[PDB]
This record gives sequence, C-alpha cells and structure tokens, in this order.
Amino acid sequence: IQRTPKIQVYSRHPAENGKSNFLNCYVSGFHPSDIEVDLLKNGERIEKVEHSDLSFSKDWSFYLLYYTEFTPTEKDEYACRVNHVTLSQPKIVKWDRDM
Amino acid sequence: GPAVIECWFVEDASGKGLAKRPGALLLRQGPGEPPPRPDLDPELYLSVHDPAGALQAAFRRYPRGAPAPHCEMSRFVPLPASAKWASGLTPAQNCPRALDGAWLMVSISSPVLSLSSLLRPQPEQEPVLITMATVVLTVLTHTPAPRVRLGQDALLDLSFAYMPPTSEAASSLAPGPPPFGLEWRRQHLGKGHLLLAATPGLNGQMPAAQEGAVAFAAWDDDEPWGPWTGNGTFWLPRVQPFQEGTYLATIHLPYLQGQVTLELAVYKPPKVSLMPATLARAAPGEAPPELLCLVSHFYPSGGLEVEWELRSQKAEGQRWLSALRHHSDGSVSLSGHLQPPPVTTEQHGARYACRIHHPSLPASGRSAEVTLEVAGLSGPSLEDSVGLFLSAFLLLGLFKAL
Amino acid sequence: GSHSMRYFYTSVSRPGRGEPRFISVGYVDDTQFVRFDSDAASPREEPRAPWIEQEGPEYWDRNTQIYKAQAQTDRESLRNLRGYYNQSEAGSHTLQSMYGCDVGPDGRLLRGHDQYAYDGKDYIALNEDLRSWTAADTAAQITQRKWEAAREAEQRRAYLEGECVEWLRRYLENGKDKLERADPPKTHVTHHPISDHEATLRCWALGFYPAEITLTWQRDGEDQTQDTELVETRPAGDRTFQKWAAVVVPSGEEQRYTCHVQHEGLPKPLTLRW
Ligand SMILES: *[C@@H]1O[C@H](CO)[C@@H](O[C@@H]2O[C@H](CO)[C@@H](O)[C@H](O)[C@H]2NC(C)=O)[C@H](O)[C@H]1NC(C)=O
Ligand SMILES: *[C@@H]1O[C@H](CO)[C@@H](O)[C@H](O)[C@H]1NC(C)=O
Repeated sequence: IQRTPKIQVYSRHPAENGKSNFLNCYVSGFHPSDIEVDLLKNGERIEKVEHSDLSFSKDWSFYLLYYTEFTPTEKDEYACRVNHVTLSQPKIVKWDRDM
Repeated sequence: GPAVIECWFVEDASGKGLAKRPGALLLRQGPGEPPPRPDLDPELYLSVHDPAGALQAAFRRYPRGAPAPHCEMSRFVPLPASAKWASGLTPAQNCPRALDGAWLMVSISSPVLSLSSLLRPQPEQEPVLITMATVVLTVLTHTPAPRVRLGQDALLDLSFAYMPPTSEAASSLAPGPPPFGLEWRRQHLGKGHLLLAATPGLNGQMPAAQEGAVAFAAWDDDEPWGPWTGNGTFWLPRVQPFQEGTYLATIHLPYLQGQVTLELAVYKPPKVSLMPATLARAAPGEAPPELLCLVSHFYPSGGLEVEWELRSQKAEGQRWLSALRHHSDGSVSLSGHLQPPPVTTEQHGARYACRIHHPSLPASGRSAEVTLEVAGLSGPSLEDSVGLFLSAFLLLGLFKAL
Repeated sequence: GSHSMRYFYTSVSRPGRGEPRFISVGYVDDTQFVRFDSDAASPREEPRAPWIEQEGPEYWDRNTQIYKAQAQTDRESLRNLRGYYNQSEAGSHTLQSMYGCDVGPDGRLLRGHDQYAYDGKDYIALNEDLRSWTAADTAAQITQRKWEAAREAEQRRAYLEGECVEWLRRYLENGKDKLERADPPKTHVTHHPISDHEATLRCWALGFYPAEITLTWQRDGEDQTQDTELVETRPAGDRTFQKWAAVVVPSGEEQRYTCHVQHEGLPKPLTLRW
C-alpha cells in the first residue's frame, strides 16, 4: 500500500518580526520513502535548507524535517511544497503564523 | 461453478524461495475419466471429495462471468497451536495417530469470498493422471472486504465445516461435535490485537474480548456423527477508524488450523461548506475577498480532492490548503483557501464554487457556492434619502453660521 | 515514564540504479543512537548519540559485519518476495524489519516486537504473548510454520526479555541527562475572530519533552471532544515538541472555556483561560 505524506509548516519559536528564527516543514506518514520537499519564500525555492536523516516509524512509514533560518517579516510569505508518488501535482501548504 | 480452479503450488523448501508450480482443483469429476492435463505435475492435479460440501457449495453458486478465483496450494505438517489460550485442545503431548499422511493447505481468494481448506491427498500408476484428495476442514467468509460507516456495526461473516479424517481404527472418542477454538485478531500499521478467543464445547478461561466484541461461535448441530458445520461470525459494535485493517479468523481443532483474512475499511462522507455565504462585496476592481472551503469530519484523510470553479469553468486565483485537523472521533477536517484575481463587472452574478471528490462521496462529489456581488447603479434607499436631507440641512446651516 | 528501544532495517530496491539501498537505525525514545547506510561513503556502523560514543571500536566492527550480512539477506528476501508476488522487476519495493522492547517506568518488560513488512504492509509479526505469529498470505504462513517448527519464538522471547531490556536500562543510565529529562510545556491561549459571532481559542504547548502530552478543552468542566481540532505533535527542531488544540466558541463566551494541559514535567495539570 501507499500512503500520502502529511505536511505541517511552522516555526521553532513564536514568530516575532525582526527576530531570527527557524522555519520547519515536517512531512510524515508517507510510503514509500522517496519524496521531494522544498521551502518557498514568496513563491521561490530557498537554497540554504537543511534536513534530518530519514526516520522510521513503528507504523511502517517515514518522516522528515526540513528547516531553514529566516527572519519573520509582515510582508514576506512562506510555504512548504511537497511532491510524492501518491499525489498528482506538488502540494503547497502555507505557513500560517498562528497555526 | 468453474468445475476447475487453477492453483499455484508454492514450494516450502528453504532452498527454493517461494517457487510456484501450476496445479488444478477438479471440484466435479463426473462419471468418467477426468479431463487430461499432461501439462500439470500428477501430484498437483487434484480431484476434490468434500463430505462436508462447504468447498463444493462455495463455488457451486459462484457468480457467472466473475474473474477466476486466486488459488494457492502448499504442503502442511500438523502442529499444535502455539497460542496459550488454545492449550486445552491438545492436553497430551502425543500427536494424534489419525493425522498421519500428507496434508495440503489451499487458500482461495476472490472479491466475493475467501476460503481455506485442509486436504488429504491419497498416494494411490494408471490413475496417476489424477490425485484424489478429501477435504477435512473448510473455513470461508462471504465478506472478504467489508465497508462500514463510522459508528456503525460490523458483522464479519465466518462459516466452517469439518469432517474428521479416517481414524485408522482409532475412533474411540466421544460421539458428537469435537470442541474447537475460534480466534479473531486484527493487524494494521504494525499493531496487532487478539480481539477474541473462544473454545466452544470446552470450559476454560479465555482472554477477555476487546472493544466489546462478541462472536457467534458454535456448532450448527450436536449430531453424534459428522460432517459438522459451524459458525464463527464476528460482531464489532462500533467501528472507529482505529479498528480498520486486516482481520484474521482462525478455526482450531487439535493439530489443525484454518485461517481466513478480511479487510475492514472505515469511512465517513465529508461535510462541505464555503465559509463566505453572504454573497460578496463590491467588485469595481481589485480587493477580492479570500474564499475558505471547509470540509469537515471525513474519513479516510487521504484521497480528498478539492477543486475551485466559476459558474462551469476552471476558477482562477491562488489556491492552498491547511494541515489536517484531527477530531476525537478519528475523522479529520481540511480547509481550502482561494484568492481570486481582481473581480470586475464581467463576473457579475458568477458564483465561486468549491467541489469535493472523495472515495466515500458519490462520483459527483459535494459542492458549495458563493455568489460574487458587484457594484451597480443601485438606487438610494429611503434611509439614504433621509441622510442626504439631514446632511444638506446641516451643511447649509453651517454655511449660514460662517 | 515508558521507554523503548527499537531497531529498524529497511531495504529499498532500485532497478537499474544498483543494488537495493539498506538502512539500519537504532532508536531509544524516538532518538537515534546508531545508524548504517549502504549509500553512505563509508559503510560503517556510526554512533549518533553522545551516550553511546564512549563504547569501544569492537562494538562497531561487529555491528558493521552483522549489518552487511543483514543487507545481503534483505536483498535476497526482496528478490524472493518480488518473484512470489508476480511484480515487475522494473518497480521499486521495500522490505522492512523491526524488533525491540518497550519497558515501563519500573524497568520491567512490557512489550516485545519482532515484525516484518513488505511494501508498507504487515507481512509477519510476533504476537504480544511472544509465542505465536500473525501471517496473512501463504508466503508468510510458510515462514510462520517453519519458525513454529524450529521454535524461533523461544529464542526471540529469551532475547527480548534479556539483552534488549538490559541494553535499554544501560542506555537510560549512561544518557539519563537527556533521555530521562522532562521539560514542561510553555502554554498560552490565542483568540481569533472567525465570523461576527464566532471566535477560535487556540491553546499552545511548546518546548516540552517527552512528546507525550494531553490537551483538552472544557466548557464549565465538560469536555468538548467532538468539537475540538488538533494538530499532531511535531518536533521544534531542538529536541523538544510543539502542539496546539483549537475550539470554536460563540463570540462573547470566551471565559467559560478552559484549556487543560497534562504532561509529566508539570507537577500539576495546567488550566488556561483567555
Ligand atoms: C451465523 O450466525 C449469524 C448470526 O446468528 C447468522 O446470521 C443471522 O441469520 C439469521 C437467519 O438468516 C437472521 O435472521 C439474522 O438477522 C442474522 N444475524 C446477523 C447478525 O446478520 C448467519 O446466517 C450464520 N451463518 C450461517 C452460514 O449459518
Ligand atoms: C503473473 O501475472 C500474469 C498477468 O496476469 C499472469 O499471466 C501470470 O500467470 C502470473 N504468474 C503467476 C506465477 O501467478
């Protein structure tokens, strides 16, 4: 069976404009393990993005965390775009500052 | 009534890794020579004799035109049940003598039924073209893939039939059906539970049933002589999404096991609503409100497709969603967001529509609509006229004042 | 509280791109402490936790050889299962094995796991009684019957109740400074007016360890489970976790509701009001 990734986009700390922070995209619960994840700022991919090692859950699925330094700004918008074999086109989920 | 079932004999030797060979099951030989099958190995060409008649009856009423059932044969060596609850079926260490010989386990799966049988081939030159095999234990289900709405009951079907094998002049037992064990387990996402264990006909302590589940585990009659039919139906009172997955049912006799598997799928149709329902604001250019489409309390989480339309046409505007929100009942809720482009007079009376396609939903889906209001040559209301009069009066008074 | 040690083995077939990739990872409380990767430049068993680095090189050479053997075995099993299931050799399929022990706060074994999966589906598992096996299809049932004849469940029971628990205790002692810590959550409520007559109250729990936590919304002491949205617990990225729970309430009635937070690091459950 194949399972579609579940995506969350958040920040390591509560967002304050002008204060450095980390933006995280957490992808989990997908099978198989091949997946593409990008972090977008105003629709453009971010170059400096690190991620953790592929992880394994007891439910026979995988999860990953991508993160990048950023300074929250009222004008700028951020999103996570994920492409997996189980979805037709890449799914983007936006970073709601309070969700 | 296929009258023949093609089967794949699966080698059990370690050296040969799940090798497969052709074979056939001849349910109805009929008077005369059985159809010649020189392509098959003689030992894998079986003529089935079913004193109980469960295997015969299962395929006697098989739907016409349905795809051929998927059959697999394998070699079987009787072993005592390893589960601790089924310890009273084999009180003594000595293996029964009546279970000597060769045994074949046959599994036949189809969209309409799932069946498992224990057969005994006969070693029996001239009749080598066919191999006679008698059925001993049959376990079948007519609900191999049940679908149950969230909060409803599930009635996983299970029947079985047992004809004791030739005793070899060692049938000094109690007349009547022998005690048996019934096992119902679940497996899903690396998690397994013993939902139910029973031993009808034998008094002993069974592990407590889980999730308030009960079974109709009994022999259909207590006649002194077999074959005997029996029931093992499973009743799961309320089905939550965490009880989805593979349900395995096993019938245990001393040194004999018969297993079938079912796939229970839980579903809940979404409730769709486009949050902006007060039509919309003026559309003299730009300033379009953001439309939110809430689909609430649907299972499974995956497979939902939300699409935006203009009223039919492909809606224009930025689109995204929000991470799943999980409720106590196990269902999930999703929110789609559409930001249309600058609305103008050309979109007067045009409705923005959110349409949801989900496996639980019908092929059409479920739709919500919001009419797009535009600014027009609306006439002043009575209150507007009164306000104009009052403003003019105040302004003229002020002009007189200064 | 409850602790666990788990070992995951994963072989992913790559038709036309080389032999299957093999990854082996060891976890304590969802924190990895050892890892192997055939794609890695150096095929070695590399520790990845500060509380296992003090061990000697032999513990690593032996593991590396064991995991190379495991990789070969998993590749052979991948080929056998692809043959059995009648699948094209150009597709990608995965074979997963997991084994470990979950021990309670008393240091005594609670559960022991030995499971396999093919293409993300259960293939054969050891049951909670540590005596029998669950196998669905005929290929898995053949292995089930071979293992029952050979009585492998006895050896696995001896290992899980023995070496696994001992090593889990040893790890929980050598690295108690981070494995046995309990960071309480930092909580606050947020108000968002959805429509003219409805608001959303969102309760937050940030920077807590372990991940186990309970968030509830109550209206004059009555749970609002049906009308409560939840985001799954997520990693902040610095060894702590985040979660929030949202409840929709009528406008003006935002004082009767209360958010109840339960976590180990909290001496008493927290009650939060907007
Ligand atoms: C096994 O037992 C179940 C439950 O007793 C049988 O189903 C019942 O059948 C009767 C007679 O047809 C109906 O009135 C009941 O409504 C059924 N109950 C349920 C829960 O569906 C079932 O037919 C039995 N199986 C066999 C083959 O005898
Ligand atoms: C594999 O599937 C093909 C296509 O349906 C079929 O012709 C063939 O007989 C199958 N092989 C086995 C061993 O089941």
